[PDB]
Amino acid sequence: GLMQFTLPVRLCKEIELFHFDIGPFENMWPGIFVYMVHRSCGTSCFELEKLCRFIMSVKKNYRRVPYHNWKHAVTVAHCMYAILQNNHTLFTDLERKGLLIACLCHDLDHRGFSNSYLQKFDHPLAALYSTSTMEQHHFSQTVSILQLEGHNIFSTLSSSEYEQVLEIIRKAIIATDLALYFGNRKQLEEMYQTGSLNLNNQSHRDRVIGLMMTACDLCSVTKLWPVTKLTANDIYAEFWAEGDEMKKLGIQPIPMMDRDKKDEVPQGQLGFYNAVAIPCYTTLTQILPPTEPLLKACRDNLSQWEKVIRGEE
Ligand SMILES: Cc1nc2ccccc2nc1CC[C@H]1CCN(c2ccccn2)C1
Ligand SMILES: [Mg+2]
Ligand SMILES: [Zn+2]
Repeated sequence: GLMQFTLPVRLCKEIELFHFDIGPFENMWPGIFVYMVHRSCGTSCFELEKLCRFIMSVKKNYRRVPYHNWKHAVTVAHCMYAILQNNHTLFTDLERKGLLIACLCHDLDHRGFSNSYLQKFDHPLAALYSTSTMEQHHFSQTVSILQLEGHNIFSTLSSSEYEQVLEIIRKAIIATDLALYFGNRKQLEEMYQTGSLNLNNQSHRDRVIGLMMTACDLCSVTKLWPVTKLTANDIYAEFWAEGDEMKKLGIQPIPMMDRDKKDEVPQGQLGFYNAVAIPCYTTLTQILPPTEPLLKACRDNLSQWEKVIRGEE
């Protein structure tokens, strides 16, 4: 009850900033998350014992893959924390609860393979869930963990509030399927620019949370350049393993997954900054002005990839 989490001074200051890196000390990441729930949501939001047990079961159900791992979960939850803390009054009590949990759970039990590889492999998950295959599985794994004995962090919510929170989490997790991002952002762009965007309209709120979820998920592109560059190595370590698995099914992978085409990474990152990242943070900044530092940091990293192409690194 009277038991705050406190971080060392550098972390207590830097954790408030969008570009914070949670560091390489895995044993501190639960503490960093509880810290973020307590300041974001309240010390009263969750029973500490239940929250701690939930967090450690979530950790156990992330695998030792190079990128879609526990560190990614916590990283994506911190970007959400920074967005919530910079937009105090725009979000409901239930959204503040749901969204940090959604972020921590959003890639539960990821294997390091795309939806497209599961479909080509004919994985059982591709028969159970025909679109957003991994994302329906992540939501399914989240409900499983919520139902383990002593793991119900939502136990004090009413039946209908509990249903609303699980519905915020489900949509937030589905929204991380980048195939859905393009259309979501076009609609948000048209709504904002024809002045029809209405944050009292639930279906609008849903779109805006989806875009937040894309922004938090891609937040590697919003770090200081040395973090961006070293995270890129983990991202490609996954993609190139999938490429290898595609070649074992007798399928030429796309170039982003082909290790024979490493030379094309700089230009491939550029396309991605221009086609996905910059548009994402631009629309997010229009809807939520205090998220502008995410857009500024992405533009800084775009210019760093331009420098790599020009042989100045
Ligand atoms: C899909 C993706 N998600 C990210 C999320 C966070 C940070 C960086 C990310 N980079 C990518 C890869 C973009 C792709 C677009 C094509 N591209 C290529 C193409 C050829 C060779 C290498 N990369 C890379
Ligand atoms: Mg995912
Ligand atoms: Zn993710």
